[PDB]
Amino acid sequence: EETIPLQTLRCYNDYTSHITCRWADTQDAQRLVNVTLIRRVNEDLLEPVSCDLSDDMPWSACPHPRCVPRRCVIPCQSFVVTDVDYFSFQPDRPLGTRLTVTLTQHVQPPEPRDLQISTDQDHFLLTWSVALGSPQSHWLSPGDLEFEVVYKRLQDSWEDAAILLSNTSQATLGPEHLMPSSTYVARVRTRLAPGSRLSGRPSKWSPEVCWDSQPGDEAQPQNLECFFDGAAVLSCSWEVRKEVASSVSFGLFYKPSPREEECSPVLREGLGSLHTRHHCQIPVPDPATHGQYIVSVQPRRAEKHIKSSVNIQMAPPSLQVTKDGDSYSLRWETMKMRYEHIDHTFEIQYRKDTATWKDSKTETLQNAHSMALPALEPSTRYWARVRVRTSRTGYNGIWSEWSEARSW
Amino acid sequence: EETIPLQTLRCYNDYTSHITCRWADTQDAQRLVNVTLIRRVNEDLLEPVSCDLSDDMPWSACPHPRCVPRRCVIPCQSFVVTDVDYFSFQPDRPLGTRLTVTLTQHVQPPEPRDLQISTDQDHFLLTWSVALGSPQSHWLSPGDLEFEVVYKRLQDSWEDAAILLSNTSQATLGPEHLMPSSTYVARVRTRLAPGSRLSGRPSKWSPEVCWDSQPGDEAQPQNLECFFDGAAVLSCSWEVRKEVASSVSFGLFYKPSPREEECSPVLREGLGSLHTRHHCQIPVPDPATHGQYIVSVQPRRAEKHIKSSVNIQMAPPSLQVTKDGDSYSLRWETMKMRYEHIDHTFEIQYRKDTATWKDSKTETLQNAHSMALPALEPSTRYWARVRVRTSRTGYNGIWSEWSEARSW
Ligand SMILES: *C1O[C@H](CO)[C@@H](O[C@@H]2O[C@H](CO)[C@@H](O[C@@H]3O[C@H](CO)[C@@H](O)[C@H](O)[C@@H]3O)[C@H](O)[C@H]2NC(C)=O)[C@H](O)[C@H]1NC(C)=O
Ligand SMILES: *C1O[C@H](CO)[C@@H](O[C@@H]2O[C@H](CO)[C@@H](O[C@@H]3O[C@H](CO)[C@@H](O)[C@H](O)[C@@H]3O)[C@H](O)[C@H]2NC(C)=O)[C@H](O)[C@H]1NC(C)=O
Ligand SMILES: *C1O[C@H](CO[C@@H]2O[C@@H](C)[C@@H](O)[C@@H](O)[C@@H]2O)[C@@H](O[C@@H]2O[C@H](CO)[C@@H](O)[C@H](O)[C@H]2NC(C)=O)[C@H](O)[C@H]1NC(C)=O
Ligand SMILES: *C1O[C@H](CO[C@@H]2O[C@@H](C)[C@@H](O)[C@@H](O)[C@@H]2O)[C@@H](O[C@@H]2O[C@H](CO)[C@@H](O)[C@H](O)[C@H]2NC(C)=O)[C@H](O)[C@H]1NC(C)=O
Repeated sequence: EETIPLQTLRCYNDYTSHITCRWADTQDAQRLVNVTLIRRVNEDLLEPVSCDLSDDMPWSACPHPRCVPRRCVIPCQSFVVTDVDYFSFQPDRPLGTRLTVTLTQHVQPPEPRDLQISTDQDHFLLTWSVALGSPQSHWLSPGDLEFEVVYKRLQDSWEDAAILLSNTSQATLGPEHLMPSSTYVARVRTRLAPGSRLSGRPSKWSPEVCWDSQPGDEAQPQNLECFFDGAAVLSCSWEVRKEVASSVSFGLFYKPSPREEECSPVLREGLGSLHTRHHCQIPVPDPATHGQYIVSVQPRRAEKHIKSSVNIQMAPPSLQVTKDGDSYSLRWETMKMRYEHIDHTFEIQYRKDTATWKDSKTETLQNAHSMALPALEPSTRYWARVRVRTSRTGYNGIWSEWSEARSW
Repeated sequence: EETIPLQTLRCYNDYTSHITCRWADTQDAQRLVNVTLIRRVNEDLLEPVSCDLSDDMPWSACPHPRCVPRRCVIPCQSFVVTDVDYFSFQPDRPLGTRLTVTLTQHVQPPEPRDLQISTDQDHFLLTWSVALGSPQSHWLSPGDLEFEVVYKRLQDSWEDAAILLSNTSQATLGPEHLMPSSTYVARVRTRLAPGSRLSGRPSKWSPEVCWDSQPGDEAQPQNLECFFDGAAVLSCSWEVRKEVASSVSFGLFYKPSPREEECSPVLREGLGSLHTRHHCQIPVPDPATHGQYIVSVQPRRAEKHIKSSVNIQMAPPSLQVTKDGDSYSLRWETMKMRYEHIDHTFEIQYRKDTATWKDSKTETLQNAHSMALPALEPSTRYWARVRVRTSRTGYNGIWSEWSEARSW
């Protein structure tokens, strides 16, 4: 029985005139409350029990960290078969609190249920019911309640609390509330209408209902909330699809009509995965002179500069092998660039129909058109691969594709 | 450059008439937006680039999980030293959002700071400041702001939102707000007073400040919130110290004056360790007839029933050994219970000054007053231990304490 002294309390007696009780108390509770053991004589005869400190706890164990075991001895209660006496623990001082709850001034309406939303062309009718009672209990009538519905998206926190109310168990959520492609969530609480019984906290929020809003254009930026700070900065809370942002880079432009178009910083802050909001701090030195700033969010002119003379890649040359006296040479099909004087480095590769290109000889030289070699008894061995590169101060490019293995 | 296609885009050409570009797109973004590569001719000549799908990505790598590599070929742009052409990516459809912002109607006041609480006899002065600007910026004057302070205890959630307001940067929190021994927490937000500039969301809550409230009586029950449900039940939200509850068991009593005192269920719900709240559902069939219920929370009648004949423990008997002819016997000092006929079982124990009680012989018998034994050459050996128990239908008790070792 929870209470420690009760929990650990065993009273052993002998059919003579000696009944000992052993219980304990927690040393912590001691500095707040102290209790005295009490025996039930017959009824209003709550005769107290004398108890002296003890160190040992044999009859029962104490589940506390620091207990104050006690041993109590009580006199002849004249033992006889079927004799039961009750023990209680009386606190040193009267404890408790009271509260006169005048029903009317402490009413908490029941929570709504059967929350459902039926859409009707970019409009959502949120319906619900409330179990008032059974026999027409005139105490509380539906005309005594008020409803507070809160709604948001399956992303943001309820702290933004976009509330709405109704005197009927129905609300009309539309385009002027929800935004075009977001999945919303809403719940309802039952309040006490001004015409009422009296005060009382409103019910607890009902289960929330989820639904997708009006069809819209995804892959578009949303929530262009811009809030003017004091009198020097204007912060805007951007919002774009975490997939569009990986193909379309957007920027925040602003023009105070009656033009500048970017901010020094555009910090990205990841939202609920599916979305990534951005921020920018637009400076505003003349708030009085220019109190109109039409901000916009469109594709930022993001371009990659490619320098021709640095991103070169020549075409693979031809080879056609020549064999006079002792086969060795290799022809270089230089793609005659119109009288353009540029140095070229080549990479020729050896081989054999019995080996892979990973074990070839790569003689790399400049402005050459052939090389030397000492073959063997094979005359159907592969060994024709040539790469060209810009080995001039026309600084750089990339290895050209390979030529073709002229099986000789 | 962030955008994947831009990030992974290399365009290699040959000083002839063949420039190939290779970029990729993320398969995910594809079902939302599609982009087309574009080359910058000179200015407004944004000539598009044709691109066909590819499977290989050599020139650059794609940091995505599933990419859509593409290979694009573009014609003679007549290559010559110092020739740079820019590439961009154009989305299939115009994307963007606009917002005409009028500073006055979109003002978000700065957040308060230097939040501190000075106590003054069961009163706490909450002070704070607000950085408006530097040179007297008449746009926003302190007489344009309003303050909303919220407070609670270091336990409950802010949803209960016990709000308070002020037209000055100061609030007087007192006994009629806070409760007598709880550690509170409060924060402030800056709103726009009705006399204002215009609409705008208030600032973001400032850092919270924590402080302990007025001194009081701990080890007492608090928050006796009782709320009437519809018209049949009345729930009360109890609250007691998680230390007192282990020595003092409380109950919820109720009497509709102008008596019943307990509920069938008193469910315990652990709070912030230091406290343990309870609940009870008081039934109320006549709300109109009895709209007055004075509830109370005081020490409950928790008693442990101890049945004498079941919690027996006899007294340790004497032994005084007898040695005639051949030492063996042992005397039983039966504490003559006044002509009470009850059966007793005893436990005698052997020993020696050279051994411990864990290796003794325990002959257990009924209504005996001695036993037999064959000693040895020792005459100073310990062996006197006797327990008594109730071996009758006076059902139970506990082994009595031991007797005394009559060293014979
Ligand atoms: C239940 O009874 C116990 C005593 O059996 C109470 O504890 C006792 O509390 C007093 C005052 O709080 C302690 O005495 C003080 O001791 C200091 C020196 O340590 C001295 O400066 C003071 O003048 C005074 O003598 C007393 O020692 C302490 N006893 C024990 C055993 O700790 C306990 O407070 C009672 N419970 C309640 C709720 O009152
Ligand atoms: C960018 O272009 C690609 C195509 O190259 C677009 O994906 C294509 O989308 C259509 C319709 O969403 C897919 O066709 C449909 O296929 C199903 C069978 O799978 C059939 O029932 C339909 O009648 C229709 O033919 C098409 O297969 C798909 N192509 C690929 C390669 O997946 C993509 O949507 C475009 N991006 C945007 C934002 O529009
Ligand atoms: C129940 O609600 C309707 C409609 O809504 C609310 O009315 C105000 C309380 C306002 O603050 C908004 O929340 C809603 O518009 C109430 O009907 C309106 O009553 C006013 C006159 O007081 C009238 O000018 C409007 O045209 C009415 N609107 C409609 C749609 O008929 C109605 O009075 C509420 N019931 C009670 C008992 O207050
Ligand atoms: C600034 O606050 C003081 C005191 O508080 C608020 O007044 C109301 C707005 C009310 O809803 C409560 O929040 C506070 O009491 C305002 O002074 C009170 O003004 C009324 C008359 O309008 C007067 O009867 C009270 O006695 C005044 N209280 C005190 C303590 O002097 C004060 O007007 C507020 N300033 C502005 C510009 O509104």
